[PDB]
Amino acid sequence: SQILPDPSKPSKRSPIEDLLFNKVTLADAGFIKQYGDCLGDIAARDLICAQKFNGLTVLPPLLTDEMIAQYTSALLAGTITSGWTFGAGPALQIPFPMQM
Amino acid sequence: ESNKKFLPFQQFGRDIADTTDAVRDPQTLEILDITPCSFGGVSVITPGTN
Ligand SMILES: *[C@@H]1O[C@H](CO)[C@@H](O)[C@H](O)[C@H]1NC(C)=O
Repeated sequence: SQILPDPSKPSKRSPIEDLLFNKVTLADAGFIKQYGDCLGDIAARDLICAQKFNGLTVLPPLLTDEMIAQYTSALLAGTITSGWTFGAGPALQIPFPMQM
Repeated sequence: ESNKKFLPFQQFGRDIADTTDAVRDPQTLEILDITPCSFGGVSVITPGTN
């Protein structure tokens, strides 16, 4: 249960993945740092607006976090329900104690 | 319009990159903020010209 995805939460991440994502602090994720946000003028000028005003930008990655989580979940399901058979061809079912 | 509280002996405002971002009008003693005009990057997506 500690490594399988949790359907209760919207992003469908395991508790360990939740802790890992909460532990690491990210500055810019490549999202839309809109020019409106910089012109908001909240009297707190951060470094992101200064970087943007001088021609430096950050591009978002092609793969989102949800797709990586889906890949991890697929790998976990394959390695749990089949063992090492799905890595060399069609997946073959086998009880877990027999695999161990 | 600027919300900054300039001291009575101050006339200009600078930022990290050493550029003027706040100014005081010579006629009316009012504080103003300067923001660069809108800009962005453009990309073109196309298949082959054949
Ligand atoms: C400068 O002259 C204009 C026009 O007469 C006037 O409105 C303004 O108050 C003057 N500036 C100062 C600092 O008195």
